[PDB]
Formats: sequence, structure tokens, C-alpha cells
Amino acid sequence: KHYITYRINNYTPDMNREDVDYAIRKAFQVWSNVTPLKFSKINTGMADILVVFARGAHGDDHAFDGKGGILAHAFGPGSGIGGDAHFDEDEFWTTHSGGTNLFLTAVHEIGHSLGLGHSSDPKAVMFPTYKYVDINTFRLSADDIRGIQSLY
Ligand SMILES: C[C@H](NC(=O)[C@H](C)NC(=O)[C@H](Cc1cc(-c2ccccc2)no1)CP(=O)(O)c1ccc(Br)cc1)C(N)=O
Ligand SMILES: [Ca+2]
Ligand SMILES: [Ca+2]
Ligand SMILES: [Ca+2]
Ligand SMILES: [Zn+2]
Ligand SMILES: [Zn+2]
Repeated sequence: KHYITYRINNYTPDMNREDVDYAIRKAFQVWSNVTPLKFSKINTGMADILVVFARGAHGDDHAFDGKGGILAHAFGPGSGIGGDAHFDEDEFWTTHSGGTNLFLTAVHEIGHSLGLGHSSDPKAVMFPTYKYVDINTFRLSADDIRGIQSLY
């Protein structure tokens, strides 16, 4: 199906609540812009993709590892934790270059939420390693486009 819902379960205290909403909205928009996917934000109740901030062990057999290392993870589409995107609260989430940029990380993780694996293109958002790029000139690489359009 092309209609997919999300809910921001909780908000990192690192950031303004409004900035988390915006970063997440823009991350979904990135993928919506290159597919027929329609995303809808839910405030309360059942949603396909939950956006969660948590530290250490947090219920899903994939515990986080403290500051650094693994920044976030996400599960491919399914029931329950399927589709959910988890961000390690031990990171320092930001709208800027400092710490770990939430928008960029969210684009990567939503990619996983939708069923993508990793890319071999070093410029792809789905390359395995986080790298800050200038947010205002950010673009999905042609390989990201191939990946997502193959699924939707
Ligand atoms: C501290 C920071 N760490 C990272 O970038 C690390 C390597 N990457 C991760 O934390 C992966 C998550 C990530 C990648 C990106 C990104 C952003 C922009 C461009 C390219 C990539 N954003 O988040 C972890 P994952 O979701 O792939 C994951 C895979 C397997 C398991 Br099991 C669990 C999770 C760094 N190396 O700068
Ligand atoms: Ca889910
Ligand atoms: Ca970590
Ligand atoms: Ca934090
Ligand atoms: Zn998790
Ligand atoms: Zn990844």
C-alpha cells in the first residue's frame, strides 16, 4: 500500500519539540517526493511507523550502545515494531552540524523503515555511515532513488 502513517512517540530533550516535528516531517517528505507514497502524521493511536528516542536496552532485542557507535536503527515494514525508527538518546540530536543531525539520520532510518538496505554509492543517504552534509543542498542520490522506486 502507498498510504503509510507515522507517530512521533516521544521527543528528545536535546531539541525543541517543534524542531523534532519539523525534522521528521521533512525526512518523510524526502522520500514522498520520489515515490507515490503518502505519509500521514498521527498524534494518538495506531501508526505504521513509530519514531522513538531511547537509550540502552529498550524492548526490541537490539539494545543501543551509549554515545557514538550505533546512532539509530529501524525495522522493515511489519506489525508492531515493524517499520519503527529508533534513535539512540545517548547521542546529541541537533538541527545543525554539531552532534548528530536528526534530519539526515531520520532520512536514513525511514529508508530502512520502508524496506531499503544499504547502498554502495558513497553519496547515497543509504550508505552505511553518517556524514553531515549541508542540509539546504541535501539530495537523495540516484542510487537512493533506484532503491526506493524498486519497492514503490
Ligand atoms: C558515530 C557515527 N556512527 C555511524 O555513522 C554509524 C556507523 N552508523 C549508524 O549509526 C547507522 C545509522 C545511520 C546512517 C546514517 C547516514 C546519514 C547520512 C548519510 C549516510 C548515512 N544516519 O544514520 C546504523 P544503521 O541504521 O545502518 C544499523 C545497521 C545495522 C544494525 Br544491527 C543497526 C543499525 C559516525 N561513524 O560518525
Ligand atoms: Ca510499527
Ligand atoms: Ca550509540
Ligand atoms: Ca540525547
Ligand atoms: Zn530499537
Ligand atoms: Zn543503515
